Amino acid sequence: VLSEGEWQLVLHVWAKVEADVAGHGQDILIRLFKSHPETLEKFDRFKHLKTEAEMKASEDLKKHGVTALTALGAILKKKGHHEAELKPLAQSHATKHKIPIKYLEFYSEAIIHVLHSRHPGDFGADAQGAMNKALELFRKDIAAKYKELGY
Ligand code: HEM
Ligand SMILES: O=N[O-]
Ligand SMILES: O=N[O-]
Repeated sequence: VLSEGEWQLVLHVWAKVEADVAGHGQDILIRLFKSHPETLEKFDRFKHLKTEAEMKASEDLKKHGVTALTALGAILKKKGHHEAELKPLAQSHATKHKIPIKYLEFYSEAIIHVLHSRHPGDFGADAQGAMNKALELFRKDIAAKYKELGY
């Protein structure tokens, strides 16, 4: 149920991310990993990383950050009409990576943190409202896919 004004806010925020997708993606994964160390353990690709310095130094962590946020940007730009884009992420995250929905909530929290940290006094309360709505929609739709699959 996001309004057009709300989707406009979400995509105006996302334009901030797009100016440095690798920077934002890295910061988000690092915030996630250090706030909820159980999440790192889901990444066989990254679980050798122990310290924040090692995470910050990982070029491959940046690369994956780009992959993840590129998908999210594509989803957001569909303005809720994201059945096709969301299906493959639902399947992979439920059944292959085995990511609890709770972890997607932590991922959403990390995005909001990173946006405030990178854009202090430039991430408006209206835009925080709208981004929350957009992420909540994404989680709701993914979660239904997980339920279907017994997850
Ligand atoms: C905004 C939410 C998320 C988006 C948009 C996203 C997107 C993606 C994309 C596009 C891929 C590569 C294609 C795929 O395997 O489906 C991927 C891989 C993966 N994601 Fe996510 N993801 C999200 C959340 C999470 C969370 C919260 C976790 C774990 C706590 C996670 C764990 C993984 C893992 C393990 C892989 C495979 C990485 C590899 O070994 O190469 N994802 N994700
Ligand atoms: O960065 N999550 O795939
Ligand atoms: O990372 N959540 O504050």
